[PDB]
Amino acid sequence: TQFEERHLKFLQQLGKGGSVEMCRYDPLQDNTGEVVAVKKLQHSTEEHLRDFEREIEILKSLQHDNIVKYKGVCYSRNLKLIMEYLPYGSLRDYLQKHKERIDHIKLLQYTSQICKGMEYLGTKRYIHRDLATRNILVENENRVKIGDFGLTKVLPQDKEYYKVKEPGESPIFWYAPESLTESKFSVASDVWSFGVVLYELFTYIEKSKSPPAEFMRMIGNDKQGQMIVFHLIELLKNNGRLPRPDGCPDEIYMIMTECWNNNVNQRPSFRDLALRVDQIRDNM
Ligand SMILES: O=C1Nc2ccccc2-c2ccnc3[nH]cc(c23)[C@@H]1c1ccc(O)cc1
Ligand code: NA
Repeated sequence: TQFEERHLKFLQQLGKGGSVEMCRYDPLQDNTGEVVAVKKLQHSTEEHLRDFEREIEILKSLQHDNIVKYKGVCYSRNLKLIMEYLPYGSLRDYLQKHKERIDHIKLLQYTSQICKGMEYLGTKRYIHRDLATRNILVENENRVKIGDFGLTKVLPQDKEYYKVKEPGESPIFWYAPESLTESKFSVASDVWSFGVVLYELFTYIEKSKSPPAEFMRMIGNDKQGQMIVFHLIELLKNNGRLPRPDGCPDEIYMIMTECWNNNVNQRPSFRDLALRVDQIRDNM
């Protein structure tokens, strides 16, 4: 069933980078309609349209408790992607506001759910590419979901990585070394980014400890532009890593270091991450 553009009412702009708005779908014109999240393109080049339609088919083929829900598309191309609205916003903002009132056991609940959504995504041969707490959404106290599939690629049939020929804006401080050097993305590079997510969680989003702040201090704050990427590559090749966060249990920190292995084949799988984190949880 269809969404008519005429009945989509604007409420609030939520974020940009396309843009995401809060709308009410109100066919009845008496404001009783469902509140939804709407993504639309702000600069609608032919390349971007075709990227956006691929994003739409990716989100639509996904159905999992820990993946943001597709609801439909509104036509008039200038497509709008209609999705569920998650009112607690991104995990990053949520953790920031509610800091250490979220205990380690709760952090591990979210980490488990992140690994399950990621493992399900991999069974369809999708590489998220932008796994980070700002792209995880909170449905309620007991559930998060993976969002913004903006950067997601499908693996070729005959290959286990996808090579991005002309990169756009890239979250380098979450990127595996092979992604930095050769622009190669794989299930294993998602696992590397997951390690950085787990770091984010255990720092409680303290600004002076964010991945960009720490890596910049390690390479020196005088590095600029593409010299940053050059020094970050050398640093990672020589075992420079993010530190253990204040108060982080030793075993969760081991998992982070394991995901940050230079050797792609030695990084753990999301299936084994979810098993291990559920084991830590039960122990606690
Ligand atoms: O994950 C999203 N994050 C953002 C980013 C910026 C502004 C708002 C949101 C957001 C906020 C609240 N509910 C949402 N549902 C889906 C999205 C979203 C979002 C969304 C966008 C594209 C997509 O493929 C899947 C989800
Ligand atoms: Na609109």
